[PDB]
Amino acid sequence: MRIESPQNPRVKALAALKERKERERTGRFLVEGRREVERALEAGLSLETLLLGPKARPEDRALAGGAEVLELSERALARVSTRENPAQVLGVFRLPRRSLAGVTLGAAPLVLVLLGLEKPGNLGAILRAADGAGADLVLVAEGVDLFSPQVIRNSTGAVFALPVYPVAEGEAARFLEEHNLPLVAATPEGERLYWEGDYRGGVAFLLGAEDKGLPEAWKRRAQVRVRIPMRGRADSLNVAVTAALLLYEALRQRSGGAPL
Amino acid sequence: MRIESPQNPRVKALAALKERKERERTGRFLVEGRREVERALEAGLSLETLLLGPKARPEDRALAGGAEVLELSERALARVSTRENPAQVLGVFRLPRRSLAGVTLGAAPLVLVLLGLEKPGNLGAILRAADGAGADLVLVAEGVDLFSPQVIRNSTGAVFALPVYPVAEGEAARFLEEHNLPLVAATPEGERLYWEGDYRGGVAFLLGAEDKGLPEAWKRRAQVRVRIPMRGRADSLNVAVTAALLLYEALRQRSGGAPL
Ligand SMILES: CSC[C@H]1O[C@@H](n2cnc3c(N)ncnc32)[C@H](O)[C@@H]1O
Ligand SMILES: CSC[C@H]1O[C@@H](n2cnc3c(N)ncnc32)[C@H](O)[C@@H]1O
Ligand SMILES: [Cl-]
Ligand SMILES: [Cl-]
Ligand SMILES: [Cl-]
Ligand SMILES: [Cl-]
Ligand SMILES: [Cl-]
Repeated sequence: MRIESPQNPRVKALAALKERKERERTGRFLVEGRREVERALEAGLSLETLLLGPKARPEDRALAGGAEVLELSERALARVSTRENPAQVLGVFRLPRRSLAGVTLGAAPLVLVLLGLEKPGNLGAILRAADGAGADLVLVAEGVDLFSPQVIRNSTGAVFALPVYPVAEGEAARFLEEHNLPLVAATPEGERLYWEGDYRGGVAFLLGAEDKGLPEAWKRRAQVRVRIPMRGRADSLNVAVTAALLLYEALRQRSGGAPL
Repeated sequence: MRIESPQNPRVKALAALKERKERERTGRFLVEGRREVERALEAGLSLETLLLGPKARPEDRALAGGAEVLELSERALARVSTRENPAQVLGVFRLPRRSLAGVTLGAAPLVLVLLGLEKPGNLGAILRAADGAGADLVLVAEGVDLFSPQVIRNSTGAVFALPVYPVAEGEAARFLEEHNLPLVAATPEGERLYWEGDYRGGVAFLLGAEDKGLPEAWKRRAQVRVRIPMRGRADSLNVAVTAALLLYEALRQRSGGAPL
């Protein structure tokens, strides 16, 4: 009924999911935290195993929906957790099958295109901003991991309900072309202030990665290049901050505000 | 001169500066990174010792301005550095004697008031945005360390480029009153959208910390409470993201934009 040893074969296997290689091998991933488990369930992900720590609430067990439930000791729980302070509720979920083929957009979508691999921390924060501003689609680089403990924790589970898709650059470009999305490249030296863009119709914002920045080919194909002004001698802002600024400017305009 | 061994007593002394207690004891702090050293120098901070790694460039030596110059070996640099990949330019600066009493504001200041201690490394991010948006003053919590390797790195040196003062709540409240500054409280349930505030005149934005939010008395005292809309399931954004959105909304209005 209650797994006590951190050396239990079941506990070692659960702790193994901390590695992306193991998640890919098993086709499963661990969602740590009551709120994140709630979000995965509500997003429709399939719960395989519910994990309950010594201080779990009675309601937590009722989340199982017929999945296997495991009670863990503090020691066993600490082994499985990626937190300094382990959550009392965790769930092992099945990796989902999703693609862009199932995406349908309206006449004026709000789209974010994240090019390159971002520093850890940035994707989760971007996803939080996209959730807040109500982006209709987020494209990320192929091979970006949407199921790491890091992105689950840093997005506070926002990753699960958001329309976010890792896609190869060529297919991303074709998808945007096929849906006739105006591309707006965000770059520190862009010729237009970002407030002067018109985001009341469909827009796809293009953002580069913290180091290399936006690839020259993407900058050129965009119809507009916009900058966020920097009044100090700082070069650039963090990419997640930039994403939030762009998304909420679009929301301002869509809420009745005029472009500058 | 050249310092080769990690065991050289100067290297141990330089490495000791990683601790706040030692910075306080010596009246000195280390600034790592060419950009960060540039900002510290441009802020008028006193450079006592310039540190150059094996791959420093000729212009770096000319930053010294009469300060002692030490050429560190790779291994000596590794011990002094707080980074995985050490910077090639670092500087030991004198801790400045600053008081909020010496601050003078103009007719239309943009002020940020950060109440309570924040998570690492929210402050650094906030200061990057404040630098970018042209904030005139940032008030932070009483115990806050503005000279840690962490805040220097996370702010990319913006902590030097802005007036930032750690103050108790009472001192912040007195300062704001005596400058007769309109207080705008940012809170997820604020009665107005943040775009609806008028920030074309002097304004101080109030932001609370993650775990608490704003003290009720501060919220009540504010001229207006404003929300950033959240269109998804998440209730709140990260405090640093919120600060950037507020600051750049103020800049938008000061750049010709109208309140929504
Ligand atoms: C080099 S930082 C990574 C990306 O963030 C975006 N970014 C950072 N700062 C700004 C800025 N001031 N204006 C527009 N985009 C920015 C750009 O898309 C960049 O490629
Ligand atoms: C980090 S979440 C808590 C703090 O960030 C600010 N904050 C976070 N989200 C919002 C929001 N949607 N609207 C206004 N302020 C917010 C508020 O000032 C709060 O004190
Ligand atoms: Cl609850
Ligand atoms: Cl992340
Ligand atoms: Cl243009
Ligand atoms: Cl340079
Ligand atoms: Cl910080």
